[PDB]
Parts: sequence; structure tokens; C-alpha cells
Amino acid sequence: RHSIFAVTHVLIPVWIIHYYLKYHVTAKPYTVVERKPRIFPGDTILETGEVIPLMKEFPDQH
Amino acid sequence: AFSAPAAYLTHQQKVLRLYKRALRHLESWCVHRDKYRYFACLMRARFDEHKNEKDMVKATQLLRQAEEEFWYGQHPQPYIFPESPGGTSYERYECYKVPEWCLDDWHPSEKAMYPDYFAKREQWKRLRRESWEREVKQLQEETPPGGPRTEALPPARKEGDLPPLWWHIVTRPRERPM
Amino acid sequence: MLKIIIPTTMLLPMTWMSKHNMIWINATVHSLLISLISLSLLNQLGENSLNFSLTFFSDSLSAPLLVLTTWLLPLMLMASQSHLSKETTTRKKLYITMLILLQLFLIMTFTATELILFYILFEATLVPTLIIITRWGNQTERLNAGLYFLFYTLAGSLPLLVALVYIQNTTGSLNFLIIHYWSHPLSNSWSNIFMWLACIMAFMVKMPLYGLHLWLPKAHVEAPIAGSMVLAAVLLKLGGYGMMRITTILNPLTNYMAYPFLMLSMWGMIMTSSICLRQTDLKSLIAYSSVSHMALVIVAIMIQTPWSFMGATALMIAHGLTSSMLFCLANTNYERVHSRTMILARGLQTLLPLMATWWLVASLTNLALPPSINLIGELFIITASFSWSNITIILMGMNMMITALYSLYMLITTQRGKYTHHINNIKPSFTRENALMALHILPLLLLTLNPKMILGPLY
Amino acid sequence: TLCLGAITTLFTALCAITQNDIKKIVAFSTSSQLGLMMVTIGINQPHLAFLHICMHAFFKAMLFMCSGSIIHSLNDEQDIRKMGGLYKAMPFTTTALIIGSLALTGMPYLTGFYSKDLIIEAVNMSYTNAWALLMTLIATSLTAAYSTRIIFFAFLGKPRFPPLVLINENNPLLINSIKRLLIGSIFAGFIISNNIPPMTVPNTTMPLYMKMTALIVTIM
Amino acid sequence: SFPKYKPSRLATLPATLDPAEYDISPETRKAQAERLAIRSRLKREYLLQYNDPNRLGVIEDPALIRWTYARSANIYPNFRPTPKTSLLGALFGIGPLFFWYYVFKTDRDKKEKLIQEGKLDQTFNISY
Amino acid sequence: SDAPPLTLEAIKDRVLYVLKLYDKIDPEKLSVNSHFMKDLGLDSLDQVEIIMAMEDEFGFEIPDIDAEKLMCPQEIVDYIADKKDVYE
Amino acid sequence: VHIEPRYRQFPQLTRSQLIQAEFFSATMWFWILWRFWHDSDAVLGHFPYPDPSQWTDEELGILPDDE
Amino acid sequence: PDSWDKDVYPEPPRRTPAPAPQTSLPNPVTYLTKIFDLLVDRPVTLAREFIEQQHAKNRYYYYHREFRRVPDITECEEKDILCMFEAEMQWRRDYKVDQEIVNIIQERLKACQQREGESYRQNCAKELEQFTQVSKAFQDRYSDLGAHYSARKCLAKQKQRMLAERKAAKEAAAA
Amino acid sequence: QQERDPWYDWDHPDLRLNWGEPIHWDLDMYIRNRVDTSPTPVSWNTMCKHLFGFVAFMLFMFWVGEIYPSYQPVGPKQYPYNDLYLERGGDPTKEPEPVVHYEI
Amino acid sequence: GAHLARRYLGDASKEPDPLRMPTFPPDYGFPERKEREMVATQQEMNDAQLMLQQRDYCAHYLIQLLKCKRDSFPNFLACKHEQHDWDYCEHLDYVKRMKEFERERRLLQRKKRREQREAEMARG
Amino acid sequence: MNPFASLTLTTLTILTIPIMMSNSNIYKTNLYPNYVKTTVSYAFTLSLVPLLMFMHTGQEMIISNWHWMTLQTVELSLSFKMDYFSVMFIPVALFVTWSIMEFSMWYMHSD
Ligand SMILES: CCCCCCCCCCCCCCCCC[C@@H](O)O[C@H](CO[C@H](O)CCCCCCCCCCCCCCC)COP(=O)(O)OCC[N+](C)(C)C
Ligand SMILES: CCCCCCCC/C=C/CCCCCCCC(=O)OC[C@H](COP(=O)(O)OCCN)OC(=O)CCCCCCC/C=C/CCCCCCCC
Ligand SMILES: CCCCCCCCCCCC(=O)SCCNC(=O)CCNC(=O)[C@H](O)C(C)(C)COP(=O)(O)O
Repeated sequence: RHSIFAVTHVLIPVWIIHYYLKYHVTAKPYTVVERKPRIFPGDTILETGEVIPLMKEFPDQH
Repeated sequence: AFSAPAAYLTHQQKVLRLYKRALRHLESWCVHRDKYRYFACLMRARFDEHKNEKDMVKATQLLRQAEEEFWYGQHPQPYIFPESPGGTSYERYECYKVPEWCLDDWHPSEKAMYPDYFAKREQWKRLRRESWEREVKQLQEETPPGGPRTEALPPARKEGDLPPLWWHIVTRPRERPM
Repeated sequence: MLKIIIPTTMLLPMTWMSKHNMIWINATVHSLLISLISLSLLNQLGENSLNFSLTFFSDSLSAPLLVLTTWLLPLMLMASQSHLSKETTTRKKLYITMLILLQLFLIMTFTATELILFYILFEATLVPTLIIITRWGNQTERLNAGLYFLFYTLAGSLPLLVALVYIQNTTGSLNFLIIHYWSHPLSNSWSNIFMWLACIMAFMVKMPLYGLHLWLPKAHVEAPIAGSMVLAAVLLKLGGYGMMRITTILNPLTNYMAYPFLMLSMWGMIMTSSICLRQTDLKSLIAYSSVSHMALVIVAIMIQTPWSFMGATALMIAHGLTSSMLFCLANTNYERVHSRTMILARGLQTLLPLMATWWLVASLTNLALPPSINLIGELFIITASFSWSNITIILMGMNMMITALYSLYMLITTQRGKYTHHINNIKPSFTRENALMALHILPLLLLTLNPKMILGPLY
Repeated sequence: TLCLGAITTLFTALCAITQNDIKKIVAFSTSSQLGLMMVTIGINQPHLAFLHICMHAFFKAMLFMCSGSIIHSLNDEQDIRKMGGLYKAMPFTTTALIIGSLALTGMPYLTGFYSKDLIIEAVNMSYTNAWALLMTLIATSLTAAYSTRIIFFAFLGKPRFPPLVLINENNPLLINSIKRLLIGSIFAGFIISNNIPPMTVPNTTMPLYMKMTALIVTIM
Repeated sequence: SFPKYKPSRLATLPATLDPAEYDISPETRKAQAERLAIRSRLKREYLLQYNDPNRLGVIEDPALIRWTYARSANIYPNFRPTPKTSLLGALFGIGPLFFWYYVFKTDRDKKEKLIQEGKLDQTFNISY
Repeated sequence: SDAPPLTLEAIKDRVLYVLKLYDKIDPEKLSVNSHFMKDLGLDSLDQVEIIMAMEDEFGFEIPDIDAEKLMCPQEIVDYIADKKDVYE
Repeated sequence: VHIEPRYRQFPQLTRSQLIQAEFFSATMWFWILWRFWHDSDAVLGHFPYPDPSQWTDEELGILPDDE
Repeated sequence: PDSWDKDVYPEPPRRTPAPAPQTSLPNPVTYLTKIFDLLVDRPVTLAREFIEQQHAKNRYYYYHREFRRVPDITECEEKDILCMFEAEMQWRRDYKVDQEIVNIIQERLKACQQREGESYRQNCAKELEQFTQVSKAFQDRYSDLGAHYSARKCLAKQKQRMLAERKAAKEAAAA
Repeated sequence: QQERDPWYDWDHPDLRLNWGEPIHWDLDMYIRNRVDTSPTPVSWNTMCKHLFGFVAFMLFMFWVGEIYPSYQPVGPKQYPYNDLYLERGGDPTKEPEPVVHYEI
Repeated sequence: GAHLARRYLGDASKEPDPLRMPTFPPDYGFPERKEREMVATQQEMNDAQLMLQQRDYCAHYLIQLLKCKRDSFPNFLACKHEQHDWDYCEHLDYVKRMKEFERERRLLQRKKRREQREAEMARG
Repeated sequence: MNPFASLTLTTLTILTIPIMMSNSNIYKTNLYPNYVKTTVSYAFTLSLVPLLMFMHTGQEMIISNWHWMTLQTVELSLSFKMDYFSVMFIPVALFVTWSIMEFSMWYMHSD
């Protein structure tokens, strides 16, 4: 009775939306497209494990 | 809005209307109260300077000149009361006004609520039905042979008469209906 | 497709054998069932048409038109039974007989495989309409309206008959499939120019093309409500259907014979929209609206592109539904106050709120609010015209602004303001009228949900 | 786009400075800020224009809300010529309106400043129409002028409203709504500016007088 | 003394600035009396039916009927072909058609000539 | 809520208050049935000023044709009550 | 909370509204002063604007009006 | 997933960086992601598992329809109605297939533009080139046919283009 | 209809009309939701002059300010890799003419 | 700015044209000029997806600032040293551009005066 | 499944529930305005999360969930762009709408 609004108006709608996106929308190519994540020097890739080298010996204009 | 108009205005009526208009527009120009009082006293002195002119021709010439000056010097955005014909709330509540005859078409279940109100309504309707013919005949008697010449209506004069043509004046919806 | 034709022919004796107090019920129920049956025609192919027999075929252009006809019959029945209450039983049965015969002729017209049979049915649709208008109209102008409706149509249609028999003597067939497969170009000669004009003018006067439309305000204003419904929703679309059919044999002559009709359509679209701004009769405004929308349809058919044909089909269906709804909305007020003048009854939103909601939705679809199929058709036609020439957007643009103006003018004049003081006989809306408006409006949005069913064969 | 925005902002700021209905003044202020947004788009700074949209929403909405509070208290009166001294009679409304006016005028470190200041200093350091720059500066002066008019007329001086005083702003809904928008109008600029990635090249080198141009014209 | 205000079609002359209402005659007063009498008689005729208890319906207004009939049905019977009527009809019904025809024909001839020479940049123009 | 339900007593009190703040009218000699021309000896301009003062007090304007007619505070109170639908 | 009309007197004020108004005015002024004390460069400019006239021809590489 | 062929709709190898926390403060995004996972992704996964369990107990297949190749419009006599009908149907099917090919290429292009972010002008050159080629081919084949198109009109267009190309080639040879 | 007296007791208050009186031919143009011919404070033929003067002056001044622009005393912006030749559209098989920037 | 007044009122002949600049060879007055170098690789800039306009000679400082911002996400007040370094590099770039403009004006004024006075020598 | 898309769609979807409830016995009571205001506030606090995701990693998305209709070479589909502009404007608009609805609960009390 107290917090039933958060169940029938947030939780239930997000269950239907996540199910519809995970198993129906993403079952076809190019339906959910995310721009590629930025890569910076000194980063390591999760999948390949490749590390990116550093950046050409800064002139140190301190 | 309540009085029947006349065939024309008189010279003093025109002067009074111009005086009111000029005072209102001067108040629009003079926002503050003390400045408005100063210039309103000046305006009243100016108005009553020529109060004693026995030549009506020159009086109307002065009125013409004053109207021309007012039109040149009026405020382009004068103050209007909110419910006046140019105000921000002029006809705001007209959509909430419902004529009384609409109650005749309510479903009997709707009329089951409010029994006493509808009993009073029936009493009022019986009163109107009884008084209509006397109203019509009084209007017939009091009307000159060549039709009415003004829009003024006579009152009730007899024992238990009612002023003719009263139903739609008495049963106005309201000024704040809902 | 006799599974649809025969049940209507059975509607006839069912009406003439019913009890005196069950004719409306029986006609409505069985009309709705026939509409449900006709709903099966929407299962169309991607390459050719459904060729039921040597006589009847169903395309992706005529199936929505047939569905619209069969759906319009019950609505006309509900709209007619109010003002026909004092009529005798025999005359009520005759009115229903006229409506049934009109539906039968329309159903056979949209599926005839030959052009002469199509001509005979498309011309047979005249008699029931003329009888309905001239017998059950209200005012004395109905006789002149019937004469205008008859002769404007026949003066265009008879040269079409001559041209059709000539074409059959020349090529040996009028069957539409043979005509399409064995098509040959038209040369540039005076004989071919006049053949083009004979094949086109009847459908032009049916739309009707601007300058040839004077019959339409008369006929659509003087008719009873069912007459107006079927005149605006289905009978105007005969011209568009016939023009898209006949243009198959008119190439490449159309490439330049379309110019006068295109200019007439665009400018007269502007003119009829402007006419809608100063109209004292509420029904004449809806009639001139129909003229403007049909001018757009004419442009789309004349420029001869796939997008223009898709837009023409969608616009024809949408306009049929919208204009029928608007006519019914106006007839409700007419039945209340017995006058067609628009500024007589005002502030009706105060007295009838749900009817005001119906008015708002109808006038929103009239101005083509997205994503209604009205706007889908209008936008497809506008894009096709822009590809045809970039300067059409100006004329098209002006029309969009004007249409919104007069639609909302109608809405504000009828629903807003203050109710006239002297009119005290404005009774609450009946269940029948609300059901009529709902059955008009819900299919529009349902079709918006799935728009490929009204986009024609070029989809 | 740049010229259309410049003429729009100047014309509407010029119309606003002599209006007597308070809602009209706020509407003309909104139109002038839209003109400034168009000018920002015209100098190829779309992200600054978006940031200005997000910044302007807060204080414009709260200014209209304070106007509505004043209108409701004084029996649906909108003319400023009949609004007297509400600085003391309406303390919370006065505080909110003052904060909103200061933010609209791009007072330093407020929400308005993190967009309007950068917009002005980016108009100054670009190859642009000179007339558009002049109209932008005149309009950003007229903004402070119109804002001043509302405060002087609506909150300072002596009462001019009818004598049956019904002024009452003690209602939790009004207080909570305006307080939320006020916290926004104070801190959103700093938070959002520091929490977005750099999508522009900043102007790090300005003559001192041109760096203070917006402040100088506002003060004038 | 002061700058003068001159009336226009869309900004008319005020009543208080009208010379005709400042030099009046007893004939004018008589005319005003007759006008008020006619107005009052019409008002009484309306109000008698307006307050009638047994009246259900719409009070018919002959003025509204006359207005609509004049705007719709009375026009053609009162039409004469005159030089003014003929010239205005010819102009406003013929000129726009050939104006738009010339515009569209010129535009399409230019486009077709450009297409023939192979320089229109029709790249990516899949849909028409 | 909104403004209270204005009553006839309040209307009369406010009208008399405004009239007793007028310098050309003596307070005690003024009564609720006092005539402006006969009893109090005021001209038309003073009546116009009084009508404008009433308009300011109640926050609403009165049409000139209606305004010209009122001559005593009773007429002013009655007009105000009829305008604002005051019955108690 | 109940506040009744006053009729030509200063309206009734509850302590909470003045407390809130003063609190928010004070927090705005504190925010302005603090953010100026810590971010003065955002108003005064951060880097010195140089003067072109004081640049020698050696580093700007212009010939001595002879070649 | 395996729902579509990854050769028709290719994607780059999806390199994503590892998280490198540099603050003592917690990351609210990680906490919110854990909450969303445990509260939304698991019940949805259980419902999907139940639905797939029910589906596995009733398995049936539908087959892509195969069409043979028939004579084209070029191998048909002038008035032969039946061969013309078959050729026209086959041509219409090929027109639909070509439209779908263009659709696939356009989907590739749009996905590339979204995926590459701020480097799309350089990183999507190949997809743009493919779309330009396919668009040019499609335009030559079907543009300007207009409504009432058919295989005969397409053949006439192709013959006209071949005639123009042959004349241009022979005149350039004489140069 | 806007010029009619709003303080009169019209039969139709919104339309400001009386029952049975002659109706103007162009009433639907004058319904006061539409064209208004009410007297203005400033004369017609004076409002037009001021508005047209403002518009023409603004247009002329914008043209003048365009042919007399405003800018900072700086050189063009300098980009490292041959004005980012590969970034603004690629074309990696033409070897563009080198763009070289020198220190100062 | 004064340069605008000098160009639109004074002698526009010796005033640099912002659109057409420079008009002199880069090695005209200088004996030799160092080629301006770059620190960030094209591949690094592409991977960071900066912008077509932020890929200037100060791009490496921007890359460092973006990496530090992503690493110090919740503490959005920790990227001050990197922001200052990027701003300093951009200020040096603007100083260089001002110098280029300054160089163009003197050369134009010097070259035109020198050639007109040589013509004067040839006129006597 | 990277909750960004699901949260961005839920923010927009939950705004329509009070519209679907407009023909229920909540629209005839005096609790409807507070119900709508609560719905809008909930939508705002839900939309605050994708904004945080963007401010952390710069994540952006496009979602083409429903294919409405297809032309010969043009495909029309219900598609949502969830870049910086959308994920920044949605929370601001929702916050302002929440404040303005709570204000309207007092301003339009007599309507
Ligand atoms: C009110 C609305 C009614 C509906 C509108 C119907 C529209 C009908 C308009 C017909 C469109 C075109 C008809 C003929 C095509 C060309 C017209 C002609 O003017 O063009 C030139 C024709 O040249 C001259 O104009 C000769 C025609 C002159 C006589 C025609 C009379 C026109 C006067 C207007 C009368 C109004 C007609 C409509 C009655 C209502 C072309 O030169 P030419 O190459 O040599 O002829 C082409 C044919 N060839 C190839 C066989 C030789
Ligand atoms: C592009 C094609 C057309 C472009 C527009 C050209 C002019 C269009 C003419 C429209 C005619 C409409 C006639 C009937 C309209 C309905 C009646 C009506 O609206 O009456 C006026 C009505 C009431 O007057 P109020 O001042 O509001 O008084 C209220 C208090 N009593 O107000 C209106 O709606 C008037 C609106 C008319 C505007 C027409 C002028 C606009 C022209 C724009 C030109 C500038 C283009 C912009 C360029 C941008 C830069 C790229
Ligand atoms: C803001 C700018 C607007 C201001 C501009 C306006 C300037 C106008 C000032 C000058 C105009 C005048 O005074 S013009 C004065 C005209 N003079 C006469 O009419 C002489 C005869 N007197 C009468 O008719 C009545 O006594 C009467 C005097 C009406 C009183 O009525 P009561 O005593 O029976 O109430």
C-alpha cells in the first residue's frame, strides 16, 4: 500500500521494456547502435588485452 | 449595462465622460498616487475654469478642442480593470455559464440527487407560468399606439404582479458560476 | 468474388420481407457482417492481382475501396433512421433498397475486369443517387441539384463510351490485363489528343476538377445525410480509380497534356481553400474541403510516379472517412436546430462536451495532423510534386496553411464562444450519434497503425 | 541565422522595456533570449546554444512562477502600475525574483553566467557581421533595463493595489516549487559546466576591456 | 495646435473626433429619435418571444435569413456582364493559370535541358 | 482559499468609509440615504470623482450610463450588490 | 496556516517565510563570494594579453628596409 | 547473436577499454548498474528461460520458398501472352530483391555513421563507396520508368543506354 | 464588431448584434475574431512609415556590416596533418600537395 | 580593435587581409624556419574521437584532460592541472597567430614603402 | 544488457500511464493532479541515471525498435537518438515540469 506506486509504474514497465529490447529488438542487426567508446593512450583493451602506448615524449613546457 | 440607453447624449454627459476618460488616462501616465493627485487637481481646476459659459457654441468648441487634445495625448496602453471589456479577465468565466433550461433534460437518476432544489425549481416555474399572461397584458396596456420609443420596461403595479419580462433577468447564471 | 456480391442481393429481399419494426436492425447487422466478410480482400500479393474469374479481379488499389464501401453502408443506415422515423414502411424499405443497390453497383464497379463493364456500373451508380437526392431532400433546391449532378456527369461520360468502343475496335480487347501487357505508346496527333481528352474528362468531372465542380456543392448540400456520406466518401473516388486505371494506355502523351489540369488543380486548390474561409453554410464548407483534397489527388495522379500513386490511394481513403464524419457532425446540429447557418448555434462545447471532442478529432484529421494517414498521403504527394518541380512547394505550402485556418475556424465558430440565448432545444447527444462518430474515427487511427493496407499496388 | 537572431533579440528587448503587463515583459524577455540563442548558433557554436537553453529554462520558469504568485495574491491583477511595495509583504517571492533577475542578467557565478558570458565573449572574438555584434550588445543592455523595471515597479515604493489586502504566499506547494527552481538557478550552471566534456575550443586570450564587455554593458 | 489624426480604412475616425457630431440640427435629433424607436420596437418584439414560457425552439431571425440568402442565392439574378465584371473575371480567373503555367514550364524546360547535358547531380536520387 | 463571501454590510461599510474620507462631505451629516446634489450640495464633477473612488475601492469599473444615475450611498451599495451577486 | 485580510494595513507575515527568504539570499551571496574567491580568473581573464608593438623584428623576421 | 549472418551485416571487433579508477570515491554508476542487474536483468532472464523451455517442447519449421528461373522478356515473342506474364512476374520479383539489396547497404551505412562517432567522415569511406556504387546501378536499372512500369520499358531503357554507349565508344575510337 | 459599444445589452453579447437588425454584408470578416478597424492612437500612414523605415534601415545596416565585417587581429588557424586532409573526407590515394606550418 | 578602424578608414593598402593571408613566403624574411611539430598521432586522435576542430597542435593536452576526466569521474573538480595545461597551450597558439598577423602587417607596410621609394629613386 | 537503452525508454514510457488512466476512477477524483505530479517526479529521478552514465563514459545510443512501414528503397522506423542533447535536455525538462505541476496544484485550485 505504501510503495506500490514504484512497483506498478516503474518496475513493471522496465521489466517489459528490458525484455522487449534484450530478446526481440536486439534479435535483428543494427537495431541498437552505440557509438564506439573513446580510447586513450595508456589504456588496455578488455577483450584482446592489448595495451596502448604512451604519447610521444611531451616537450615538458613546465 | 443595466439601464436602457437614450436617443442621444447631452452636452453635460459628454463633458462628464471626457472628464472621466482624461482622469483615467492621466492616472495611467502618473503611476504614483501623490503625483496623480497633484495633476488630477490641476485637471479639475482646468475643467471647472470654463464651467460658467452661457454661449453653448463656444462650449461645444471648447469640448471639441479638449477631445482633440485628449486623443493626441492619450496613453497608448491605458490601465484597464481585469474584468472590463479590454481586461485580462474580461470573459474568462463565460465558458462556465450554463443556462437554467438545461436542467430540464437531466436524467431522473441525476435529479434523484438534489430533491429540494428541484422542488424549489418547480415552484419558480409555476410562478412564471402563472405570471406570464398578466405581464403580457400589462405591457399591452402601457405601450403607446405607435410602438415603444425606448427600451425601458414598466414595473409591477397591481396586487401580486411581477415586473414584465423578468425571468431571464432574475435567473442569470452567475458571475462566478462554477 | 460472388461471396460478397450475393449476400448484398440477399440483403434486398431480407429488407423487403422483414417486419415493419425490424428493418433497421436486420439491415445494420447483415451489412456489418458483409463488411467483415469483405475484410478478407486485404490479403493481396506483391506481383499481380487476385484474378477470381474472367469477370472480376481484386487489386491492391480496389480492395480498400471495397472495404470502405461495405463499411460505409451500416453507418449510413444508422445516420438515416433518425430523420426517417415519420416515413411509411414502404418508403423506408425503398430508401434501404436504394442504398443496397448503390452498394451493389459500387462493389461491382471496383472489381470489373473490363472497361465497358466498369463504365456500365460506374454509370449505373447514378440512378440510386439521383433518386435519393431528389426524393428525400429537404429543400426545393434538391431538384436543381439533381439536374446538375446528372448532366455534369453524363456530358463527360458519353465521350468516354465512344472512346472505349473505338479502342476495342482498334486493339481487340478492353480487358485490363491484356490492355496492360499489350500497351503501346500514343503518338502526337490531333486524333490522339482528342482520344486522351475523351478518356480523361469523365474522370476529371467526377473528382471534380476545379472549374467543373459546380455540381458538387449543390448535390452535397441538398442531399440527405446518407446521400452526402456516400457522395463524399466513395463516389468521388470513382474518378481517381478510373483515372489510375485508364492512364496505362495514355503514355507518353500525358507528359504534356497534363499541364492545364495540373495548373487548374493547384490554383483551384488555393481558391477552394480560400472559399472555405468565407462560408455561411456549414455543409458547403465541407463540400469545398472535399474539392481541395480531390485537387491534390488529381495532381498526384497526373504526375504519374509511384510515390504520387501511393499518396493518392492513402489520401482517397482518409478523405472518405474524414468527410463522412464531418457531414454526420454537421447533420447532428442541423437536426437539433433545423438550420445550416454556421453562426446560429454557438458555444456548443458547453452544452455537448463529447460531441465537441468528436468535432476536435474530425477537424484535426482534416488538417492532416501527423501521423494520420491524411498526412501520410498529403506528404507523399507533396514529395512527388517537389521532385516534379521545386516550385510546387509554394502552392502546396500555401494550401497547408489555409486548410488549418478554415478547419480551426469551423471548430471555433461552432464549439467555442457563448451559446445563443434563444435556443433552448439542444437535447443531450444520443447513444446512436456517439456510436456513429466512434465508428467513423476509430478505423482511421487503426489504419494509421498499419499504413501499408491503404498505400495501393505501387507499395 | 546570425542576422535574424540579432534583429529579433534587439527588437524584442526594445519592446520589453516599456510594457506594463508583467507577463508581456517576461514573454518579450523569452523572445529576446531565443534571439540570442539564434545568434549563438549563427557563429557556429551550437553546443553553447544548447547549454544556454538548459541554463535559461530554470530561471525563466521561476520568473514566470513568481509573476504568477504576485498575480494570484493581488486578485488576478497583472498590470505593474497597480503593484506596490511587495519587497516586505512578499519576502520569499521577492528573494526568488531578485535571484532570477540577477541570473538572467548573467551575474557572475550564477546559472545565466556560464552560458551568456561565454556567448558574448565568443561573439566578440569571431569574424562576424559588425551590426549583429552591435545589436547583441545593445540587447544585452536592454535585458538588464527591463529586469530593473519589473523590480522597481513591482517590489519597490508604496502600495497601489486595492485596499482589501489578501496577500498570502504561505502555501507549501508554491514555496517548495519555487525553492527547487531557485536551487537550480543558483547551482546548475556550475554543476553542468563542470560535468560536461569539452566540445569547444575556449577563448583563452582576450583584451581586458573586451573580457568585461558584458559586465560593463549590464551595469550601464 | 496638436498634430492631427487622419482616419484610414483599417483605422477609422473616433466618434469624439468627428465634426459631424459637434454641429447638430433638430432634424438630426428627430432622426436619432426614429432610430431609437425602431431599435426599441425590434427589441420588444424579440423579448416578447424570448421570455415566453411555452416557446421551445429557435427564434427565427429574418435578418440572418436575408443575409445568407443575399450572400448565396441572390447574387446571380443580380449579375450583369459589364466591362468591369468581364475584365475582373478574365483577369482573376485567367491570369494566374497562365502565370503559373509559364513559371512551371520554364522551370521544367530548364531542368530537362540540364538533364540532357548530363549535369544535374542526380546522385542518390533513387525515389521519385 | 479566495476572497471571503462579500456581504451587504461589508459593502455599505466600505462605501461609507470612502465617503467619510472625502474632504467635501462632513462625516456626521452624511447618512446612508443622503443625496449628493440636494442634501450634500455637490456638483456633477464631485459625483464623477466619487464614482471613480468607488471603482478603486472595489477593483471594478462602472459604466458611465449606470454611474450617472446613482445619487445616494444606498444606490451605490445596491448596484454593487446586484453586480457581484450578493444576496446576504 | 490561517491569514485573514487586513484592509489597509500591512499583511500578516509568518516567521518561516522571512527565514527562508533571508536564508536563500544569504546562500546566494555566499556562493558568489566563494566562487569569486576561488575562480577569479573566470571573470578577470587568466592569461596576459600581449602587445604587438613590443615585438622585435628579430623574432618577427622582417628585413631592415634594404633588400 | 546468431539470428543474422555477420557477413551480410559486419561489425568491427569492438575494442572497449578497461576501467581505471583514479579516485578514492565510489563510482555511483557501478552501484546503480549492480542494482539494475540484480533487480531487472535476472527476473527477465528467468522469464525468458521459462518461455524458451516451453518453446523447446513444441518445435516446427517454416521453409524459405524457392523459385526457378524462367525465360526473360528478351526470349519472348511480341504477342505471346503467357511467356510475357511469367517474365513480368520474374522481373517484379527481381525488382523487389534489388530494393532489399539497397536497403541492406543503407542499413550498413547508417550503422557505420552512428558507430564511428566523431570520426565518421573518415572511418565510413568504404560503406559510402559501396552505397554510391549500388545507388548508381539501381538508378540506371529502374529510375524514370514511372508508374505503370514493366519489364518491356526496362528493356527499352537498357537498349537506349546501350545504343548511346556504343555510339559514344565508336566516336571516341575515331579520335 | 469591435467598435460596437461593449457596455450595451446586446441580444448576442459575443457577436455584439441585436435580433432583427440589418447585418453587414461582410459580418463574417468583422466578427472581432478577425479584421479589426478600430481607431488607433497613432495615425495610419504614420505607423506604416515608421515600421517600413525600421525594417529598411535594419536591412541596409546588416548589408553594410557584412561588407564591413568585424574580426580579431590574428592569422588563420593551423592544423597539423596537411589541414587534416585524411580527416575531412579521406581520399588516401592522391598524395595531396603538402601544407606546412613553421614556428614563429 | 583599432586595426578595423585603420583598415576601413586609413590606408587599406598596407593593412593585412584576414582571408588572404599570408601573402609573403614563410621563409622570406627568416633565414631558416623550424617546421612546427605535432605530438599526437593521427591514430591516437581518431581513437580519442576529439573533433575535426579540436585536432589542433594542442590536441595532446586535450587527450590527457579527457583521460583524467574519465578516470576521475565522480570527483568532477580534480581535472584542474590538465585543464590549465590545455588552456596554456591554446593561449600560446593564439599568441603565435597574433604574431603571424603582426608579421604580415609590417612586411606589407615595409615592402610597399620600400618599393615605392625605390620607384621614387627611379623617378629622378 | 547495458541498462542505458532500457532506462531511456522507460523514462518516456512511464509518462503515458496517467494518460491511459484518464478513463478510470482516478480521473474523477481529486487525487489526479498529485498522481500526475508524482509520475513526472519519478520519471525525472529515473532519467537521472542515463545522464550519469553519459557523464561518466560519454555513452550514446540509437534505438530503432519498431519498423513502421517500408517504401521501395526507404525504410521508416520508430527510432530514438539518445546522444548528449537528449540525455541532457530530458532531465531538465522533467525537473521544470515537476516544479510547474506542483505550482499549478495551488494556482489552479479553483478551476
Ligand atoms: C473550365 C475548365 C474546363 C476543363 C479544362 C480542359 C482543358 C483542355 C485544354 C487542352 C490541352 C491541350 C490541347 C491541345 C494540345 C496543344 C494545344 C496547342 O495550343 O498547342 C500548339 C498547337 O498550335 C496551335 O495552338 C494550334 C491550335 C489553335 C486552335 C485551338 C483553339 C484554342 C483556343 C481556346 C479555346 C478554349 C478551349 C476550351 C473550351 C472550354 C502546339 O503546336 P503544334 O505542334 O502545331 O500542335 C501539336 C499537335 N501536332 C503535333 C499534331 C501538330
Ligand atoms: C508562405 C505563404 C504565406 C505566408 C504568409 C503571408 C500572409 C498570410 C495571410 C493570412 C491571411 C489569413 C486571413 C484570416 C486569418 C484569421 C483572422 C485573423 O487572424 O485576424 C487577425 C488576428 C487577430 O488580430 P490580433 O492582433 O491578435 O487582435 C486580437 C485582439 N483583438 O491575428 C492574426 O492572427 C493575424 C496573423 C496574420 C499574420 C500574417 C503576416 C505574417 C507574414 C510573415 C512574413 C515574414 C516571414 C518570416 C521570414 C523569416 C526569415 C527567413
Ligand atoms: C493624459 C492626457 C489626457 C488629458 C487631456 C484632456 C484636457 C481637457 C481639459 C479642458 C476641457 C474643459 O474643461 S471644457 C468645459 C466646457 N464648459 C461647459 O460645458 C459650460 C457649461 N457647463 C455644463 O454644461 C456643466 O455644468 C458641466 C461643466 C459639464 C458640469 O456639469 P455638473 O456640474 O452639472 O455635474
